[PDB]
Amino acid sequence: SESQLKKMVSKYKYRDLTVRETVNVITLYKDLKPVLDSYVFNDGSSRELMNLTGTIPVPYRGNTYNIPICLWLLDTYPYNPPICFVKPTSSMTIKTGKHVDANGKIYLPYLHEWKHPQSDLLGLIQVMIVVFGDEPPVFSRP
Amino acid sequence: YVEPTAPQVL
Repeated sequence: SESQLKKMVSKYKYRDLTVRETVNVITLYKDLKPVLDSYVFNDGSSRELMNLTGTIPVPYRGNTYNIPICLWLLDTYPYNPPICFVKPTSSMTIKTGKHVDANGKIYLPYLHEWKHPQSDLLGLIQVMIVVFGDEPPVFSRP
Repeated sequence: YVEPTAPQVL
């Protein structure tokens, strides 16, 4: 709902933008949920940031998988890219690669060259579904 | 509710 969301991002720099993009991706991707949770920065501090967490559908060789991810929105959003992770369940393992480290953090050209209004969440997820579709970031263990 | 899934390790 537009109301509950507006309250979550109370302490955001650009709330009107952040919510409208948020509403759009949650609509299109029914299984991504907005959530508050403390993020720990490189310095050691903890701000309470919104986290679009859930799964996205990703075709991989004839089969569609629900790849689990985390999209951390900084409070300066949309003028900085989200901080993106894959969130492997305990039965999955992270496939390390060019776009993924062992902590599950995602690295993409789209994130690097992020620029508002040129870039937004919907665009990022579109790209993700392509990158993971070619090279899955997570695999299920035997 | 959807369960997360990933391709099986071969």
